[PDB]
Amino acid sequence: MELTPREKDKLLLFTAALVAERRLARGLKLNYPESVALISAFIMEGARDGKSVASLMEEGRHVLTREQVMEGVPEMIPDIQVEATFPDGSKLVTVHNPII
Amino acid sequence: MELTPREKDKLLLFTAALVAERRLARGLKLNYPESVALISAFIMEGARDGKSVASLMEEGRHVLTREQVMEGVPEMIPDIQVEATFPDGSKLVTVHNPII
Amino acid sequence: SNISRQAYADMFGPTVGDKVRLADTELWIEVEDDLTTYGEEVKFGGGKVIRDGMGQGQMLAADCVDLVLTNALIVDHWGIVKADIGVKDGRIFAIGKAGNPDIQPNVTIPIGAATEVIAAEGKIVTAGGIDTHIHWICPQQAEEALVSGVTTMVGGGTGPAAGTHATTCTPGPWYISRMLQAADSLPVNIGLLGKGNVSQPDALREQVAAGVIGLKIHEDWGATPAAIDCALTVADEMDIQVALHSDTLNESGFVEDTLAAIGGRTIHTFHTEGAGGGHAPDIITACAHPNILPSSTNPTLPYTLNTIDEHLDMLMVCHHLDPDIAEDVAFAESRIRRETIAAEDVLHDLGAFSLTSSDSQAMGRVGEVILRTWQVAHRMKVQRGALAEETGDNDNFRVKRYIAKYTINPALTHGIAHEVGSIEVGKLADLVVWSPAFFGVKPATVIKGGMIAIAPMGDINASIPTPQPVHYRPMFGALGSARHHCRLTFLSQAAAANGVAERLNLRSAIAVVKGCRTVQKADMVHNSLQPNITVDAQTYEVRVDGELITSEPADVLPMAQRYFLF
Amino acid sequence: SNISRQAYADMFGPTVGDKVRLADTELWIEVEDDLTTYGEEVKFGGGKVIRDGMGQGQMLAADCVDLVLTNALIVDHWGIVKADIGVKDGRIFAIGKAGNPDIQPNVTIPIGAATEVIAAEGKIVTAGGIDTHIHWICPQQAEEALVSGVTTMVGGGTGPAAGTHATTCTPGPWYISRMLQAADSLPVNIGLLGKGNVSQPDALREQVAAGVIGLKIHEDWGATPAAIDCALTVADEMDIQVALHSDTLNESGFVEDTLAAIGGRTIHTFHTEGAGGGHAPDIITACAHPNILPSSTNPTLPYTLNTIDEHLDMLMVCHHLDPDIAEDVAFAESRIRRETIAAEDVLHDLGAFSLTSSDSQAMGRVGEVILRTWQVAHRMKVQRGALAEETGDNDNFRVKRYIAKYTINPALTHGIAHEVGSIEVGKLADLVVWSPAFFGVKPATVIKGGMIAIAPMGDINASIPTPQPVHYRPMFGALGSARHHCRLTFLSQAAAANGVAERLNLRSAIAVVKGCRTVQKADMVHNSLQPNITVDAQTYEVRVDGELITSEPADVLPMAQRYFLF
Amino acid sequence: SNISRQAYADMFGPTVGDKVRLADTELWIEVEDDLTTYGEEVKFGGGKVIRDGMGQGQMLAADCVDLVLTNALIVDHWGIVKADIGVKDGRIFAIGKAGNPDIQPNVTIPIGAATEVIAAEGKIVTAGGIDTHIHWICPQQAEEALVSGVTTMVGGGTGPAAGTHATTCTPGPWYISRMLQAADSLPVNIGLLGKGNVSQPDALREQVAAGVIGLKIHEDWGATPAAIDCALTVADEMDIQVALHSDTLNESGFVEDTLAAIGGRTIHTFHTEGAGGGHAPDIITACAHPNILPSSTNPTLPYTLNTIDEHLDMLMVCHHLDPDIAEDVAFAESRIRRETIAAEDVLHDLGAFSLTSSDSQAMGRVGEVILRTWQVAHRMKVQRGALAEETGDNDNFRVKRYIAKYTINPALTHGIAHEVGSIEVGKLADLVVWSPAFFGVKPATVIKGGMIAIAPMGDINASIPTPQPVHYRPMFGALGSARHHCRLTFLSQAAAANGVAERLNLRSAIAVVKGCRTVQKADMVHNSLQPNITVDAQTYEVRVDGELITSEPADVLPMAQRYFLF
Amino acid sequence: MIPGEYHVKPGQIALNTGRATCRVVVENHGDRPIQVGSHYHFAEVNPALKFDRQQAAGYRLNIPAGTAVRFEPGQKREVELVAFAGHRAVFGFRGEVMGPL
Ligand code: NI
Ligand code: NI
Ligand code: NI
Ligand code: NI
Ligand code: NI
Ligand code: NI
Repeated sequence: MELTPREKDKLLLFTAALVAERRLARGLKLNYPESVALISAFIMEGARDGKSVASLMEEGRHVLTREQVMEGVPEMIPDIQVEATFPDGSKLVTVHNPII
Repeated sequence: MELTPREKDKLLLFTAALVAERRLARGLKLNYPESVALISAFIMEGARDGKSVASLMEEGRHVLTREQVMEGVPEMIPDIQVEATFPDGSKLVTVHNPII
Repeated sequence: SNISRQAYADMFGPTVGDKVRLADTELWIEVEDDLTTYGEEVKFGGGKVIRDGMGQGQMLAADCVDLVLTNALIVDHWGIVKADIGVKDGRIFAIGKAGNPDIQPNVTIPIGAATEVIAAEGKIVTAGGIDTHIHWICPQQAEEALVSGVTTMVGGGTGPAAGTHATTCTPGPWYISRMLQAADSLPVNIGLLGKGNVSQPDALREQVAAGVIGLKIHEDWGATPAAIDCALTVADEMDIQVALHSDTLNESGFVEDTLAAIGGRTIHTFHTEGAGGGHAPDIITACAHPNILPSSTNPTLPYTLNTIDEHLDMLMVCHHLDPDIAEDVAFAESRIRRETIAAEDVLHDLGAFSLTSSDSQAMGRVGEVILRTWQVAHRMKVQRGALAEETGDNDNFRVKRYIAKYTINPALTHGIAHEVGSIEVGKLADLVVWSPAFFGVKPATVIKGGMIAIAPMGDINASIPTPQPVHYRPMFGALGSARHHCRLTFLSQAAAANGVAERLNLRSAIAVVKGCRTVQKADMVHNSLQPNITVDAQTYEVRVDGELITSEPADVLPMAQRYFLF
Repeated sequence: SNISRQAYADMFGPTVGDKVRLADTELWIEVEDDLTTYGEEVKFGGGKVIRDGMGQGQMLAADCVDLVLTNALIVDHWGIVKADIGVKDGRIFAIGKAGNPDIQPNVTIPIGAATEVIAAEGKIVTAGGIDTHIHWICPQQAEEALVSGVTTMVGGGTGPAAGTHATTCTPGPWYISRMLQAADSLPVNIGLLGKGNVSQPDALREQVAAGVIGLKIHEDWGATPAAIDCALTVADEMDIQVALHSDTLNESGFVEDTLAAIGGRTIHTFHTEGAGGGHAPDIITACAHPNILPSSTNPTLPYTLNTIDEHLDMLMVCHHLDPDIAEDVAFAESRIRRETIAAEDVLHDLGAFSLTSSDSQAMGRVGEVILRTWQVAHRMKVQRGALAEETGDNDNFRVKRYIAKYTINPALTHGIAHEVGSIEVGKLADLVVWSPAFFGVKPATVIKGGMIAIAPMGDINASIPTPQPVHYRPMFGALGSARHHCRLTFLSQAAAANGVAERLNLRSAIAVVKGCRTVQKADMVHNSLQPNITVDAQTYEVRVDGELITSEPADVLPMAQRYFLF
Repeated sequence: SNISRQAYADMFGPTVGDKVRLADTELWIEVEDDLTTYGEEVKFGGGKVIRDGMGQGQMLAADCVDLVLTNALIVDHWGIVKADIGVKDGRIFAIGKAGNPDIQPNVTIPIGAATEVIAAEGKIVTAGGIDTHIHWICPQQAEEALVSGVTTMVGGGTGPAAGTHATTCTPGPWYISRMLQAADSLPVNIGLLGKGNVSQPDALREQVAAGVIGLKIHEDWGATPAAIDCALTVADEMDIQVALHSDTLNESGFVEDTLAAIGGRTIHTFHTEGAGGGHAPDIITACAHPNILPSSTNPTLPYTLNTIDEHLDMLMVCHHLDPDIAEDVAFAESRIRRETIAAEDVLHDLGAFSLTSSDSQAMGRVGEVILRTWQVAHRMKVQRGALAEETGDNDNFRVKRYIAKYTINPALTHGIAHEVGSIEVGKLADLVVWSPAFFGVKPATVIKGGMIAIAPMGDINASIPTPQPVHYRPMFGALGSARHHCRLTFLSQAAAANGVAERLNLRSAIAVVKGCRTVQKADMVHNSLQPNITVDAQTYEVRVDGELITSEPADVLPMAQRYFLF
Repeated sequence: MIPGEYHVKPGQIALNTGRATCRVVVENHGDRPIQVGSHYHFAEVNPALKFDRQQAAGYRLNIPAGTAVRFEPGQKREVELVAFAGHRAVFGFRGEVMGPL
């Protein structure tokens, strides 16, 4: 595989997201770290699929709503950022006010 | 996310448990590390749900039976301990003789 | 010109009169003072103020600070104020108004070409915490503690050995020398405690001369009146502190006998409530004395729904007790008492207990000293309302009283307050930057000796430091020689004189302890109450002046599930 | 006897006339020369050639090389040739024919008992990359850069502090000393840049005397004509380089005023295209001058479909800009221009831009300097065809022109080319081994100072080093004292003379910079074009000799999704 | 009073006559002796024995031990006994009865204030393993080996280079010096092997004078009679050991020619069975000679169902062989023989093969030397029953014979037995603590030089060290200067005299090898059989005294799937 | 409940009080935008900005610290200046004073 440090680091994000994903499935209101990991992982898969940066900046605001997260959580996340390999290389996706 | 060292450490427990979980699903008799990881992960999710320490100390003894693990495994685990964030902070759950 | 207060806060952080909520608790602080000159605040960035000829001067390095923390909201035992902080030579230079004297008024902290900038507008800055109850079971504890905001760790141990699992003792010259050398590798200030349980003074003197800054008296090694007296005699002659974990079994006598053996000499009582150890069931009465500096370990802070259930088994493992041996289990219900556990929280709120500590991996959580201290303050506000000392509609006084518990008081108790423990000029620059929403839980920046040692860090390959995953990673202040230069290894005056540092070839900066015998309960900042406290031998009820002291167990706590992944 | 060319390539790697595809790009290199004697190639293994009396001689250590890279395909600015590489005393000894002179002909690189062997048949070997635009935000960047094939890192910073987030500056004597000490812990050659924004010369001289090898002029600290002139005056007297990030706001003047302040003195212009900073919208015109050494930062290389969308927000975070403050956002569309972004790619292809760099975690990707440089070459071949300089049906010239951008040119620009930057005898042995299918993306071996410092490594407990999981892990060259011996810390001539190394007790090898004032655009290998370039103030169109310079955005790029897990 | 044997075992561990099962194997040990005085056992904990005036004395540090391992069940080549172990100055002080002479009888190991305690009741304690066949392919191997219970690693290499992938050689003065420096960073005792393949003596002498403690003769570098004779001549004059991997191809002669070249001089034969290398198909006959110290590498131990299938490909990768080149593959079935693989297991059981080793990442598993040795003992008990030397109904003798294979015999073979290799007074305190259920698989504690270097460790933030996840983490003995003080770098007598340690500025303790030429087969503890062994040239059948030697392949093995996650 | 929320009291802050100020009409005669910072010595701004440089001597923009005023090409506007304090020594910018005043 020849995994570089950055690829191994992202495995940590992916795994953190598996945790949140299961908790949401049980119907729990997600906390701060769970919310960030869940939305971040979503974006990385979007880049893998070949979606554009512009599309993801929008789609990322519709992953979790205010009623699926704990109180105060939406305000603790004014934005979310993550980079991934798009067909045209690494790019940064910034999602402003992801939880509404 | 601002993951502290202890949160990242627990991701190792979670992942170890995903391994055991799949093997049990295939119908294999779990070994020592698989058993510990499976029961430990169960307890952490219990705390996430808001279950009390007292409840988990009991429920943890009904995750795996003597017929779902390899010979000698129950005797290699006189108890299992794990801490997690309950609604009232970190607490220690000790499950005595988890496998019967 | 003019600017609205709201827009002003969004730009430079809150000012006089503005209140800020501490994390998700019910504690609110209010800015008591602002040292700036409105319209002359220094701000860094493109087209901002800190630029040549403007907010940055023409002075040489010797005439300006190395690091400036701009627009910081300081929360310390002495005040909650807005100001710039200047750091020079690894020490706190000034708390005032930074800028360029050439064009700006009231500049007390000069910024020049040699000045680095940390933007603290909107953040709370505090001194680094000090945990004086560390069991050196593993080296990984230092990183865990540093990430939580604790910059100094005092304790004893040699690693995962039975003696260390149970007690804070680094036994003898060889192990002390070995741990002093190992300490250079750790990113926190460190001081070791030796085994004080012996009735032959020379065996203690050797340990002090070898480098320990204190002696731990522990019942597992025999906390007898003879051993106690011996340790205190040597402590009195070498100016080191004694930490006590008394005779729970009442084998050599009761609490009054131990107190008698102490004989009015200065001593730090560990986990004074008793669950962590001490005369059953009344070791808590020790906080009534003037020569006793009392502290709590963290698993009992604060009293919650799961506290009791959890403790019964934790006790066994720590002290190598046998659940089958009746005598080893009978003293469980004698050591774990709902009555004293509930009272402890109140005694902290009143200032009867002056310190908080961990008791790392031996009935304590190394990364939760700061976190739990604030949870107690929250629960006490909720249950008891404002303190008699409060002024105004804020919790400022309660905040100063509690922050002192893990900062200045531990420093005073162990004779290291001349070096660390608070944000005062001349002290080592061990600072912690917090975003208000994560105060006491997850730090934005941890500064050691003037260099950032650890901080949350995003994707290393990213175009900015903010992309996920963001988790705590070691910085330059935690690297090799830069680390040595930014940390302190505390030595006893005798060890320092004997040339221990040169002989062991220690690489870090050296500090010496002093003033351990002269400190008393009255010297503990905002926590000097000596209550007329009693414990009922049968019911275990705690009473102060005859009134019952108690509290209710929390079902949910702030700084808990909203912040942690597990 | 005789052997077919195909079987020969499978055994010893390609030879004269054979072509090789670079990763999954459209670039093809062709072996220009082969220094071997057919039938006398050295090969290692059981029953192979390198054995006592055969391909290995009887000479003493002083008479043979320490390490030999057999059958390597060298790709350097001077040629693409097949040869053995000899390494002795941590430096490149010879490029020739290895073996035993006792029984083999034309041996120039003697192999003896003291000779280690690295089999490079079928691999491409290049010099280690050099990134001269590093923001020391975190120490983890060094590992990331090393894994990508970059062995020297020049920049400034003190860690995750606002000043460093925005600028490549290690402010003052104290922070410089601290970073010089921290550098010993990192597995890459390092040189620091100080803060050059001051109008008082002595404040700069102190920094140079403290150890920096250059001064960074940054608009965030005030890039005024006064500051610029001051930094260049000191640069001229101390033989250090100046790196510029000009006044984007046109606050003190336009690009022509900055150019005037420079006054024909040597200077390295960072991110000359402008998106990363510089006079809006024409800082790009700087590449027309003889005293200007121009470089690009990587997020704009090459122009793709998502480039623009991505940049708007990245700008804000790096420079501490406010998206609510109109003035802080109005200069976004002034800084991010499709027109200049598209032109940059072409200017690189023509040799007008001579260097590529990262701008690590401050609008740049530390592990993508090499990767993106090749992506630009690919896209330019695809869009513009062969260069006027090409000979034969290969892209050999375009390959030499682009490899020089992150190897020799950065070395020449910062006065360290006497030590590193290319595979030439006498230079430090910083080499990178690549399998052709992973060229520019994931290295097979990274050699520092003659020792492997990092490489892909499989299961540690496996019976061979190849079983999964295979990921990059630190090797012996990255360990303690072996590391010190295999890395260089570059000092300014003044610091070296002042005994800075001895005073700070630096453990690594020391190298001194020289020749920073004498280098000019004409000295940049294969990249010396000084075009008559103009930028339309309104439309932002870039024109050279009146002709419009532009390119099309890529939808898909090689060295991307086929190689990365995320 | 009186106590039942069962309750006694649960409290202090088993005593004389009690048997204990080794992990999940069929091997049972029986306590041969107990050095305690019943009722006077020392136990640590609250209210236990080791307390001031009781089990702890009043003596000074010089008069008591630094560390005591209480109630340990020692398993060593000399006996399986119950006793306390005293450790002082990093070395084994005594094996006896610990306590306080003031009130207890028969105390030989005094406990004082300066004494740390490790509770070993119920645990098995052994010397640290010694692997003399390490290929330094990556530094990560040291941690892997340490976790398995191996505390000394002897071998050669420079990292992931072809020469090291294939052979245990650190070629020449420069690489030797570099590896000696890198060794200070590793938590295990280390000794290097140089490349012994040369016919010019001075080329070897330089390497020995540079620091190697042995010379590796490997066929990949040419294992000719000339090279062999040269290496042995120098070995004889410098008192260093020679490790041989003979001519598999029979290119220079057959096994009898190699044996002739050796000429009765002392030599260690690596992987004597042959699969790992050596004259095909009879290198195994070497174990019949008095000057030959034979060892096995681990992938062939023990013979199982998947052994053969697995080997065919493993061979190729290690030695850089081509699966397409007929000659490179034809010698696969010549090197991998079911016949010799099966015989090896029996020869170990009989004491004809005296050592076990890994052959790390070059046809061997670094973390499985101890594990596989016990698997062979198990399989041999199962197939052959009790050894002729057994007494009583236990496997005590078979246990002493096998433990000697990876402890004392390797130490004797390489001239380091004066420092390590067994639990005897005066030897370095490299000890390993095992819980009986995990014996040979996962250690409870690994002690290096008197300090715990690695151990399983639970949640760092937990209230006790036991909560999950529990995995191996580095301890204080593996940290910086404490590490240097607790490890040894073995040097040749010449290197030591030449001041190599001072010149390279090595920080760890130095030990010198001696007695490498004088050891012979008869000196190998419990493994001195010199059988009249023959190998049929055609059938490959192994015969001793004409009788066929063979065994059956295991389908399932203990110490396998019950303990590992993957 | 919002973790770390502020409770800013309502009102306004008066900036740079008690200091001399003056208004100046400024026009951008250049063909590229010019943005000026709060603490920059106005008399030494980009030469393309036309105004009474003599009046703006020792003055800076009377705007909140860290903000700026942008001038698009051809833009004309009146700005308010506030006098430098401290030692009133100007060093840097375009190097026109390099000393007191
Ligand atoms: Ni205690
Ligand atoms: Ni404790
Ligand atoms: Ni820039
Ligand atoms: Ni930059
Ligand atoms: Ni071999
Ligand atoms: Ni080998």
